[PDB]
Amino acid sequence: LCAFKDPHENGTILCSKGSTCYGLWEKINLVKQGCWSHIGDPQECHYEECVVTTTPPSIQNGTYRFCCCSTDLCNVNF
Amino acid sequence: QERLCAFKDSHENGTILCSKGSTCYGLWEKDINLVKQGCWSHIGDPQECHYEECVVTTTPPSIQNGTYRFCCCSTDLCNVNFTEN
Amino acid sequence: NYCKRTPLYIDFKEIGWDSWIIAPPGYEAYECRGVCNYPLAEHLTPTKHAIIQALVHLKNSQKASKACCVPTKLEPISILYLDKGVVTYKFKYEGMAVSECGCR
Amino acid sequence: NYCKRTPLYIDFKEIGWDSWIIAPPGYEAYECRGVCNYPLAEHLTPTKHAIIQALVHLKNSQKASKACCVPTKLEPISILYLDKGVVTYKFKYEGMAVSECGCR
Amino acid sequence: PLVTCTCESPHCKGPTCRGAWCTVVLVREEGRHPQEHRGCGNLHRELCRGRPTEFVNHYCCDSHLCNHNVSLVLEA
Amino acid sequence: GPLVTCTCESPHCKGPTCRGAWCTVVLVREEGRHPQEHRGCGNLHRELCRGRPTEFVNHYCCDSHLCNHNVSLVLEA
Repeated sequence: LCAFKDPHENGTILCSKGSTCYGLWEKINLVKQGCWSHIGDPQECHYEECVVTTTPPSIQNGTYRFCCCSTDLCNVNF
Repeated sequence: QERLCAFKDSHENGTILCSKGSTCYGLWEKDINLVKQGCWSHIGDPQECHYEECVVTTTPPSIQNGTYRFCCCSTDLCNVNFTEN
Repeated sequence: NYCKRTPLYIDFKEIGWDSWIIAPPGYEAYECRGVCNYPLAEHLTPTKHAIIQALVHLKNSQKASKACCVPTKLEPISILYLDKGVVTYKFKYEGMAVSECGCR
Repeated sequence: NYCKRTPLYIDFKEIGWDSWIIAPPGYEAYECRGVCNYPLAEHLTPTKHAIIQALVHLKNSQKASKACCVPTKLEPISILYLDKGVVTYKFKYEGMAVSECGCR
Repeated sequence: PLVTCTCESPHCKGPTCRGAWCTVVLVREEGRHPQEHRGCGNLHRELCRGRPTEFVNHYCCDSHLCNHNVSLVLEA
Repeated sequence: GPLVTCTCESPHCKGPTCRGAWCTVVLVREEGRHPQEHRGCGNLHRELCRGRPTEFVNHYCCDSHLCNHNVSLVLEA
């Protein structure tokens, strides 16, 4: 179970099929949240908390902060 | 276009409407007895089988000591009779 | 050259399939022979993986391999075979001929 | 070796896709590398052509070519990309990773 | 109706498999050592009816462990 | 949709010009050889057109008539 912010009831979503919780920020505004597919094998989406271990992409002058985790209601904060 | 051929196993009293550019085929064993008739897919593409007559140009397969005569043609009701050479 | 539908004739007597296939003695299948060099053409219906694969092959040819020229659409042929001593007829013998090649 | 789902990691910075792909920076794709030697195994989902193709290669390796170890089923991943300056989210980015390999 | 066969192919996950018919395959490439394969068969039984060739000979039996010690032969 | 006629300079070309949704210019040499320029049409896979130019590939796409004829590209070093 994760939070939801994509263009369920008012900011929550039940992520099924082994999907993980993802959260996107720009640093700090909040961009999007929701489910993240476990396929692709991201070494950072099987974390216990939303931790930005990866270097942010140089796009947008280095603002986008992304992290994922595999626990319920973990994408509420980094 | 749609080619009607003879049948020997919609079909109705010895004929069949072969659609999608399929060709007419006819099989015999030679006392020339008639084995089967009907439609033949153009995707077999031996040469697309755009022949006007059923001509057994190929030597019969070595099974049954060379009795089965098979041919295809691209005209309507052409698989009724075959030829040689 | 490039990914192309090169011709290939399968004589059933040469591969031992004439023991049960009465007709046809052979049919013109088709083989996809060639290389899949970037840019991958759209007439070969490429996938997102095969395109991503060839891109890594451009950087380092050791880490990844090129895309392969394989059949993408297979069409059936008509046959006359022998089931239990009785001549049987099959209009759609699936997957025998190749109509479209592509890189996967 | 044999047809196998060998691992492959696609770093989007190496192919230049980080300009529009926000997340993930990379994903564990898979490549199908190996040989397709007769008999063709059924877990490689072979077709009637790939079986008929490899048989002709056994007779004469010049007239025909071997079947190729290619992806047969591709599964989607989740991405966060930039469409006209707005962050867009796609749950099913189809055809990015390889789930099943096979001979075609 | 599944049957338990003998597995002697490089693709084998165990000494025995389960399938519809058992298979014995002989695969000698020109100027190479003949390879004998034992396994199961769930599709494409049209191969089982193939005349033995100088490079391939297909064999299929529908009995319990019938493909244990089946030895095949190729044409000259 | 509104199709556009582009210039065809790829080995896969059936004629001097093709018709498609967007025109494409591709530069495709990393190392070991001299860069090769490709001109053609694009009806699918627009995700390539927005890729940062790398040392081996550069993608450009425009939606105007014959816009990809005399576009000169460059590869990173």
